[PDB]
Amino acid sequence: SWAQSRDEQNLLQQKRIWESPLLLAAKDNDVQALNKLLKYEDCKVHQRGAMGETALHIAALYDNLEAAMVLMEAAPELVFEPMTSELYEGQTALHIAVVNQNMNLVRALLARRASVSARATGTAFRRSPCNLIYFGEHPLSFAACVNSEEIVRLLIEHGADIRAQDSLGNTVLHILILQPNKTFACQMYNLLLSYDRHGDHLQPLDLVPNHQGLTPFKLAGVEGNTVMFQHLMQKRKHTQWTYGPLTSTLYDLTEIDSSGDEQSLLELIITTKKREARQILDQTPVKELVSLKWKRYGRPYFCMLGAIYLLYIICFTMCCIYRPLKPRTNNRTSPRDNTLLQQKLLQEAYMTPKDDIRLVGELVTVIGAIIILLVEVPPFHVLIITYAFMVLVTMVMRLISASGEVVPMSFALVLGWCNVMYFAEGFQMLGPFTIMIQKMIFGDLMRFCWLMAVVILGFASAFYIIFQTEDPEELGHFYDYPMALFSTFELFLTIIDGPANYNVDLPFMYSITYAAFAIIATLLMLNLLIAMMGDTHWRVAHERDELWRAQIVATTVMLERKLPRCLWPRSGICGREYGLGDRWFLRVEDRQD
Amino acid sequence: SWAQSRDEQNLLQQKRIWESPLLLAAKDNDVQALNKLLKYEDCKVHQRGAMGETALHIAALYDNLEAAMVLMEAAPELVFEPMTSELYEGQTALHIAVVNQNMNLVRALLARRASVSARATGTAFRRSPCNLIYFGEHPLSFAACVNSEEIVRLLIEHGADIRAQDSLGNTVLHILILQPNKTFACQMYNLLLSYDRHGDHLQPLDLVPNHQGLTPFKLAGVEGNTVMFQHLMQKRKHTQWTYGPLTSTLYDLTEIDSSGDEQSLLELIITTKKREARQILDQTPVKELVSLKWKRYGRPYFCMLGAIYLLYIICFTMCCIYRPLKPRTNNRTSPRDNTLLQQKLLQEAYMTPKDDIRLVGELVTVIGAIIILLVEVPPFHVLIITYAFMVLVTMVMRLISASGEVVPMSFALVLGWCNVMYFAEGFQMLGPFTIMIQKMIFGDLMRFCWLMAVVILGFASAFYIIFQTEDPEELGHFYDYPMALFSTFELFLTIIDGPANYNVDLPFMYSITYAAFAIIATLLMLNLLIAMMGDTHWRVAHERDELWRAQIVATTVMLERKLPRCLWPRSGICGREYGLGDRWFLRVEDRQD
Repeated sequence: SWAQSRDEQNLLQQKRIWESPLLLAAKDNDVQALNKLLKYEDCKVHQRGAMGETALHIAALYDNLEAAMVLMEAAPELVFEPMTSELYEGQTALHIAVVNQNMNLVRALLARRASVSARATGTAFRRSPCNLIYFGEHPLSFAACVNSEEIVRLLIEHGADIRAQDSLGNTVLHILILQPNKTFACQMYNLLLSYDRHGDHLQPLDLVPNHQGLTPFKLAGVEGNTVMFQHLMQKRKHTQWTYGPLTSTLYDLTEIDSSGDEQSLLELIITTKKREARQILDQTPVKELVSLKWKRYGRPYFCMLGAIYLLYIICFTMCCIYRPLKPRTNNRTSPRDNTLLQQKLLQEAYMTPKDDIRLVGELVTVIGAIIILLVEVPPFHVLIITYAFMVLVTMVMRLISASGEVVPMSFALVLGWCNVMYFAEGFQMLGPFTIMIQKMIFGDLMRFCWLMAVVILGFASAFYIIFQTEDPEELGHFYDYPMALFSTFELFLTIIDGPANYNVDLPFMYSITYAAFAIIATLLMLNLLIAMMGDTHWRVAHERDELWRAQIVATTVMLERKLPRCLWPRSGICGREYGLGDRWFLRVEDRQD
Repeated sequence: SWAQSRDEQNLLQQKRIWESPLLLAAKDNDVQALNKLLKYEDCKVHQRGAMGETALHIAALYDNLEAAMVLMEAAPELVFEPMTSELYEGQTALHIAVVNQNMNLVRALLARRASVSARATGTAFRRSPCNLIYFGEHPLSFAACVNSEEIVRLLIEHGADIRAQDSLGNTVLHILILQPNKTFACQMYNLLLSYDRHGDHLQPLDLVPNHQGLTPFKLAGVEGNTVMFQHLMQKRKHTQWTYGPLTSTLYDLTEIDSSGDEQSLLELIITTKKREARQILDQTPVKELVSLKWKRYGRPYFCMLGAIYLLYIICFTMCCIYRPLKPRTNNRTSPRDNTLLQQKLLQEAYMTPKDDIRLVGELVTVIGAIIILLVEVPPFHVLIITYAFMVLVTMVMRLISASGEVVPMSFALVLGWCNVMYFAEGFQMLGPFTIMIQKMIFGDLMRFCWLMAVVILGFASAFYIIFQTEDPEELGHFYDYPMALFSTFELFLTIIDGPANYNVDLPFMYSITYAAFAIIATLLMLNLLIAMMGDTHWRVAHERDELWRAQIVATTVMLERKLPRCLWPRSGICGREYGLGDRWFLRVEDRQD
């Protein structure tokens, strides 16, 4: 109940105005009532509200100009006076006059030498999903986001600095990208760059990092602000000749390359949670990059890496289906014909020099498993690891030479083979599988496997009741409750033949109960076809080539985290030879159409 | 044949006008013919039509002004004269002049001191699906629904009361909500509140109940009048400060809370039959309420209640799969190898102190069943009950210690387990199942299970004919007609393997007949996939979050019917401390966008 403490405090504000004569006459524009109340008697100007209001704030907050100008004579010092605590901290009355788009009071308050450097450090202004707005701190930034142009430039004409930062370190630029309305505040980004006249030696305000090291350009990438992203690109491209319908531009490629350890852009696109930042890749200087990082140097270094994994698993199965295997010379089948097994898995046999090949082939798998883990000492990284983690269990299980060694070899074989499906979409254009399964291995399957697990726990338990009476030498589906669940599971997916004997009479609860399992099984498994008809299929032809863009990048990003240079030159033409400088470019031709 | 008695009587009206000289000359505007017919001879003015017409009504009804003004001299008293019986009762001629939007006769009739308090109590004006209109009774209300403004205020200027009621007790306000055209009559609700000048001590006309206790506000909720519902909300919200793009309103929450035993709104939304009243929940002061009734105090009191049911059924299965069970020491298998069973279910054994745990565990189930029924001494309430009703059969079956005790234990196990699917959509967001099954367990399944039952009753009966000849020791699918239906039922849903022997020759009608069952089974079960492709799927992505709004309310409504206070405070901020009064509010911030 955190949010209730806000709302109880906000009605408490409305209680204080409603009962005090100074604040209530300030609420309405009763100038004549504010005459007799103020100049005649002694009223303290320090009347603090429920959240530390002043009389001057309430005249500003309920957009009351004529009351506030009368309050100027009585209050020479409440213009400087901040607001008190825990939601509004340091919010001076200059801010409130700005937020209501104008009052012509900013002209009046700055005539009263108002401070333009006060920081509203309250909780209600910090970035959070609890507040419905994020305007930053400094009163220049409040005039920025409301899209009031002349109110901005009036503040510059009284000494408002353009480079102050909030607690998160954001500039006045960074707040303009984070606005909920994009193009209506896009013109401010051009306007505030025109006041960059005092060129500082550090950076000319367009390269300022926050406390997590983000330029205003890269923040437009991460927060999915597409319309602003195209506009910030415009100052970096450098156009060469125009030739009829041809145009040979030259994009900059400095803050978007994987050059330094700033992780500059392409890593920061995929690592976010926000899904609409994958829309950024449709823009033209990025789309040309990731394709040319793929067709050249990207794809054949992957497919060569893919075949070695395929020869890895083949070399594992060969040293898997050949397993030591004496005939069972030890203890005979002591339970009555219900304990059949005949191999018992040899102890320390390595003779018969066919096993010399296996002992080589055993090491080829195990060494590659350590090679997997040494890459991962600091959706598919989970089962790259748990493949090789199970293989280390095997060599531990074999060198201690214990008994239950199949349960490593099982999980080291399924997780090994399904892992090669990750290399499928790398091999060819295939309309990406192995991720489209991961869109619905979480979204609908984990919701539907509730619905199968409930019914299948009933009827399996119900069949064990009605075949509790029977001789299990006929209809051995149900000799015990541990297999009665597994037996019914083959019928709900319709695999096993459904129990019937036709020579021995089955009990009369079965025929009714089994029908009420049959008709449900051809409903819920039939209704499952609709949940992946509308939800998963929804409009995926629109997002197929984007899902086949985001997956290609994440392959390229992971491959440059895990591969040294001198065999991977970064894409684009180097500078410094053509006299353009240190920044490396690339060029794109197009037709005007 | 009730409706035919109306229509035969209405042509009988047209017969009477067509044959009488007074009425037929009244029908057309033949003033010159009405001169010689009336002033010269003696004509009775009491000529009653087939439904008791007067001459003055027919001049009004066939929109004939000039005839009616000539009729004023001959008829000083027919203005007061009502219409006779069974469809039109007391419908004075003032009403008919109003219904045709005007005649300038209302000015003429009220010059003849016409009564404005006569009640048209006929069958044709009472609310019913038989009549195509519902205008109420009093002639003010007829001027209301036709959207004739000055005709309304002319009636107030001659003494028309604003608070008379019909037989259902509806006001002149309540009829305006029930209109088929909504926004075209919405302005009348503002206009008639302006004539509330005589402020009565009882209620100021906006709080008047009908005979079933409905305010005009709650009737706009129940009858799905969405556009009117937003407009009646406007006088109850109480706006606090505005702050740039922020707006902190404060909705009233008195007639929509579950406060009194008026069942005020949220119970009355879900209990109706009318489906378009679930559209009301999309409006903003209700949508904020039901979410905050859910996330706070609603969901974790449900999930805690959900796990105790899950531990209930687990504690039932444990005292179910352990059942008394002697070996069959009584009478041997007297039929020849067709009567196999070996347990016979012990009589009065409660020794072997493992059964002390079961005898505790038996009571834990049975006491909870009485707890279920004690809640229900005054779609899922049906099988909350019939679960526990079967469990009481078990303890009756065990204490009398009869034989057939499995058929209680079966139905007490399936109905117990599938019941927990009702707790599924309470547990997480899951795109509601267990109700989407109930949209098509009635709508299409009960229509399609006709089509399977007809074919499956043919071929099952047909196979028993062609295997009447055969030795049932091979192909024991069909040894008798009671199992021949059940055997074919496993093939039409394709579960059992389909009968074949390959060593004994099967009769030559089978191979043809069985194919004509196979190809139909892969058609009707295939065509069933289309009936739940278009009908059930239809546009459910639009109505998913509404079906996941109506189901959440019905959980919240049921939970407050069945849980005492001192652990459930009702939502919203209390009044009376902030000086707002007794009405409890809640506040909502939003952005203007």
